[PDB]
Amino acid sequence: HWVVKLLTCMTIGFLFPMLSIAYLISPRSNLGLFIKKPFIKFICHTASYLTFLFMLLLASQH
Amino acid sequence: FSEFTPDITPIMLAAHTNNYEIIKLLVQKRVTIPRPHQIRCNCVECVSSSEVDSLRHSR
Amino acid sequence: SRLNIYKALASPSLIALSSEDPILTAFRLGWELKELSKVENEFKAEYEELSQQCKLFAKDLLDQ
Amino acid sequence: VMALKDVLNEKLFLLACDKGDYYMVKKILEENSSNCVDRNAVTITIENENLDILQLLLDALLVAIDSEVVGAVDILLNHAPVILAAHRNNYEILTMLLKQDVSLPKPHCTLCSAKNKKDSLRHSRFRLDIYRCLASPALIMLTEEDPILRAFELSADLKELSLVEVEFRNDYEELARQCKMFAKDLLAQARNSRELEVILNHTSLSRLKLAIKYNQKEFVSQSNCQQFLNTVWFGQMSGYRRKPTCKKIMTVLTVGIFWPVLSLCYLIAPKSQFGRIIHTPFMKFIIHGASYFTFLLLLNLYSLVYNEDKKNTMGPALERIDYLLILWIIGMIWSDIKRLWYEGLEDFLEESRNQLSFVMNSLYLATFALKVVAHNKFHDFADRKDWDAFHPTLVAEGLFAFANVLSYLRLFFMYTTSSILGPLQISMGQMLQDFGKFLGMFLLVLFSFTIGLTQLYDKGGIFCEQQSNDTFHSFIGTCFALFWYIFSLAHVAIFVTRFSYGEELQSFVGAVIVGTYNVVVVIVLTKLLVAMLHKSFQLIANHEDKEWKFARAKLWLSYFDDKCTLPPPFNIIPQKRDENYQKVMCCLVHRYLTSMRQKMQSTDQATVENLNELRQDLSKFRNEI
Amino acid sequence: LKIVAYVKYNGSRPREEWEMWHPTLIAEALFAISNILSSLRLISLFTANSHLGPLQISLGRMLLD
Amino acid sequence: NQHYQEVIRNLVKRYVAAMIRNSKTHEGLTEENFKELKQDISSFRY
Ligand SMILES: CCCCCCCC/C=C/CCCCCCCC(=O)OC[C@H](CO)OC(=O)CCCCCCCCCCCCCCC
Ligand SMILES: CC(C)CCC[C@@H](C)[C@H]1CC[C@H]2[C@@H]3CC=C4C[C@@H](OC(=O)CCC(=O)O)CC[C@]4(C)[C@H]3CC[C@]12C
Ligand SMILES: [Zn+2]
Repeated sequence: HWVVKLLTCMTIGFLFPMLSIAYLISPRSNLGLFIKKPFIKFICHTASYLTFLFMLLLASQH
Repeated sequence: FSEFTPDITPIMLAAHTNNYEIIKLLVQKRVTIPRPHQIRCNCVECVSSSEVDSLRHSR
Repeated sequence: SRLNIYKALASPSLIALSSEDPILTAFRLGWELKELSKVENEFKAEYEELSQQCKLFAKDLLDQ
Repeated sequence: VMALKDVLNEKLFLLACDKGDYYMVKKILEENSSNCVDRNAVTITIENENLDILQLLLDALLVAIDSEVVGAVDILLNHAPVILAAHRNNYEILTMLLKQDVSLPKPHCTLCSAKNKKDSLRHSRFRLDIYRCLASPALIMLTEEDPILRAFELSADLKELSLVEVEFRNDYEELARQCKMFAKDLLAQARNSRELEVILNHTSLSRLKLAIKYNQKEFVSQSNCQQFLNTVWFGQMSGYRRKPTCKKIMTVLTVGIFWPVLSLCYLIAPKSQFGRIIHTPFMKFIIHGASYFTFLLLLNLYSLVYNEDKKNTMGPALERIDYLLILWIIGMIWSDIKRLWYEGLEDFLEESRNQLSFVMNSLYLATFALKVVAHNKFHDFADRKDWDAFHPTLVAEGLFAFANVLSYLRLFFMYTTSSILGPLQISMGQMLQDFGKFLGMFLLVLFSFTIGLTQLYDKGGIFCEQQSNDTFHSFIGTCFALFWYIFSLAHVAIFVTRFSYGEELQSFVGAVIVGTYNVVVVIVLTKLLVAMLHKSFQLIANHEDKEWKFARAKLWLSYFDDKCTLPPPFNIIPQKRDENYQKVMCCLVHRYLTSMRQKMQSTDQATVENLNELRQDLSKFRNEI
Repeated sequence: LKIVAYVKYNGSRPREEWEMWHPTLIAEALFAISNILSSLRLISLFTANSHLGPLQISLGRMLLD
Repeated sequence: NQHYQEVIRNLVKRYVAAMIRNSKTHEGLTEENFKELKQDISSFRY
């Protein structure tokens, strides 16, 4: 059901920084290979852009 | 198994087909078609037929 | 004469019979015919129809 | 220049078998006594219907069925194929082929997953091949005991498969449509009311309720099904249809006005003449409708009988009119659990009218729960202007007003009964789905301009008589100001964009930002919305009559059950038939076969063509002998 | 522009006295415009959705007229 | 290249077969060929 997909997408997006550092440290590790999937990579990019936009929201509030 | 409904008569079927020659042939024998009642008729026969069998009456 | 030659070249039977790989030939011929309609303004319809024919042939070949 | 390039007894035998040559093929067989590909040298004869030549050669199968040649197949059978035969969807070969025992594996495990890894294109194609064989009208009639029920279940089965198989979406929904049209054609062969009642009451109005559950809109809209519904809906008052228009209205008004009496008569004397009036569905709908109209009248009279001295009262007590509304609300609620309990959550939640009853019933309980607590806690006598903003009395009145809007909006379902405003209301309901897609795109545009506008002005509202720049000093205020620009009715003035002290340059930039917002939304997004409503409505207009009739029949069927008979204030107060069904089924099946043959066999070209074929066979025999 | 403004000026002054072409004001205006433009970039992600994506393509196709 | 040619050889074969049968929605010329059969029988005669 779409609610499970939404929960999985949010859970993967919340963990994007850890996946990024895991890929940075060791691509040979399973965590490094985990981000190589195109769908997870797209989710990570979207989460990063959403974080940038949210932190743009903070500046507008002064 | 009967192909046509029991109320079908040869003249009615010929009129349905709209064939001028066959209708001319049959009408030479002086056939008749039962006349219909009014759209709002409330009589004994109309009510009895409608209550007993409405689908057949309408058809 | 140019139109007749390009109609002869864009027949699915000829491509299927005398081309090494009909898919790439169809791609290139469709693109080239599409570019030609923008130059020959008077005969644009025919060239668009030929390009559509080439694209349809490629898709139908893939469908098998 | 480019040069184009292509990247004896057998020939005598092939050319002979091509064109009606029998004796000198017998000669060629004699010559060979003492598999060529232009082919087994037999398929060409199979496609030519030259059975005499074929029989001589016999002394391929899938090709014969592809050509629908019964003679070739019969000879080949005499001298899976069933799946391909069902694809052609014809009776003669299907009956003959199935005479020998034939099975067909059912479609879905761990083993199937292994096959999908090796070849997924082949696996998907095989599954679609089987389901297209199963959805054959000829196969269902010859193999299934209850063809009408089989078409219902398969049609719902194939619709689900279209959703999962996104790439095979088009093929599956074509198979589901074919199943739906078959069961509707079977029902059209009923001739009298005795057969109609047998079909629509069988249990495996169970068949009529099963069609509504499976969304058989074509089946419901049939004239035989529509005629049956009208008799049950009006019941013993069939004389209502004979009355003129002027006489019909006086009957509805009289029944509605005296609704308390009729509802009371059924309570004390259910078996009396006035007791059985409710039992007919049409009068029950009117009595329930008039009961709701009095509830709305009480709400309108609530403010009129409100004592002015209570406007400054903080702990007002419940009036007699308040007890009346409490009785109705419990009555409406009590009916709601009964409908939900008898049907289920998913069926009950699906209808829009039920959803609107959920919210308004919770809002009516909240305002009365707050009203009782307020009377027991806060009873001080003070003017209205001095109360707290969030005092419970003020919160209670806010929820009461909101629930009054949802009470009047429930009357939309009553338009379905009318044959004039019915089709129009259903058409507007289906265009609400296109509005949701535009909400997603517009919501991001409104959020984008809110970010920039509050960034420019906060560093340096609209509901005042003199609107000021303060509307841009908050996120909530900025969203409200941009919201009122969508109408193009000049709700907000341009002077709002000007900075109070100076900022000449920043005032101009803010005006340019607002001007860009107006063009994007009022001129571009609005015109795009009108473009799709023009396109979608034309497609919807095609099925206007079929969609309205399905909705009206769904509404009528809810009043056939005797589970809920009393209006809401009064509700709170305390083998023999299977054999008959088979006889009708065989008549309907055999009528359908006879009728369908005339549908496509009308030009009779293959009759004169068959005569010409006999002529050519005779001519070939002549010179040959 | 922020770096230029920081380098050029060292003291403080009330806002009402600054000239209209002060570097700080231009910096703030450009920042606001950049925020507006950055928020609108999310439209390009509508293509991955079965509902929103066809509407986005159709809107893009009609912009020529 | 060898594998690509083999698949292309079969794809073209099914294509020419497919649209001929899809063009048979308009093929009622079987009777005219039947007359060709009468003509062939006459040729065998003389
Ligand atoms: C979701 C995406 C949808 C598509 C988005 C792009 C749509 C295409 C258009 C973009 C809008 C561009 C900005 C136009 C307005 C600029 C702001 C503005 O003028 O504010 C007044 C501001 C402040 O007073 O004044 C100026 O900017 C001074 C110059 C004004 C000159 C007159 C107007 C020029 C022509 C504009 C035509 C707009 C369309 C009208 C159609 C009847
Ligand atoms: C107005 C404020 C609240 C900001 C609104 C932001 C939206 C315009 C953006 C932000 C994140 C976007 C989503 C990010 C990722 C996806 C998943 C994408 O699908 C997938 O890749 C997963 C499979 C699926 O669920 O279909 C479809 C588009 C969608 C919902 C995007 C739709 C547009 C969204 C909601
Ligand atoms: Zn009468």
